[PDB]
Amino acid sequence: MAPGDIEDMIKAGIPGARVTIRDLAGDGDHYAAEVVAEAFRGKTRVQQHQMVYNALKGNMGGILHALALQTSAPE
Ligand SMILES: [Cu+2]
Ligand SMILES: [Li+]
Repeated sequence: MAPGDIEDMIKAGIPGARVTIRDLAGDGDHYAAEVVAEAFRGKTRVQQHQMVYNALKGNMGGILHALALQTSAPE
């Protein structure tokens, strides 16, 4: 996945989301993502994270450990 592809996939799959991606260790391998989306309001963190995994569509190997997640509804 090229730089920016994680963010692109999240925003395509969760329309309206605000996404902040940081590359842990600058390593091109493990990342952290913050995703803020109205569709998350009232959902649990487990339910919100499920929506993010869905948006990546299996394109990121090892996503369970390789994409550390923070999610919320807009403030
Ligand atoms: Cu790994
Ligand atoms: Li990284």
